[PDB]
Amino acid sequence: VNSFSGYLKLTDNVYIKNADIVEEAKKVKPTVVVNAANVYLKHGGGVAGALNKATNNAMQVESDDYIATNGPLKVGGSCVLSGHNLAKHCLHVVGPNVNKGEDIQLLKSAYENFNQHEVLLAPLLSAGIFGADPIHSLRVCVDTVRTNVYLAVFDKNLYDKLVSSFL
Ligand SMILES: O=C(O)C(c1ccccc1)c1ccccc1
Repeated sequence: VNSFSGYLKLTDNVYIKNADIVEEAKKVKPTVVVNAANVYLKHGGGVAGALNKATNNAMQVESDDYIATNGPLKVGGSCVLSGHNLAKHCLHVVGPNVNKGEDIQLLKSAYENFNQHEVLLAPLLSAGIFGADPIHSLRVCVDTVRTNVYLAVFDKNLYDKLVSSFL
């Protein structure tokens, strides 16, 4: 049993809810929250800017030190950093950004990072300002992630479309 409430069950391991990932993290304090990161860990907009704002910029300060030491992530890659006030850990995952021309085949590699964690609160990778089709992102998630993933979909209209169209 876990703390996640109000989710629709899609498969054995994937759950979905219309919720603001920030407000959900604040309520649950999950072991792992996933950030929709870029390779520079520059949290300016979308899930990254919102999560980072909720940490009072502490996520960005930690991230800048990580990049200064290690250099940029790979598209499809990840790193584990603090969850600050939102979670124990933040798994920063880089999905391909279609609005930068990145290979959508890298979305499966991105979701494979989730398999290193038994339970996660996450957004749909490469959705929103990353430009991918969220229906596609949900299909790759279901077909790739084997651990227990709780997906937060901010947009109520998109959420209802994801549920209604789910095979
Ligand atoms: O739902 C998400 O995953 C994102 C998103 C995507 C598309 C439209 C609105 C919001 C998101 C961005 C910022 C904060 C929370 C959620």
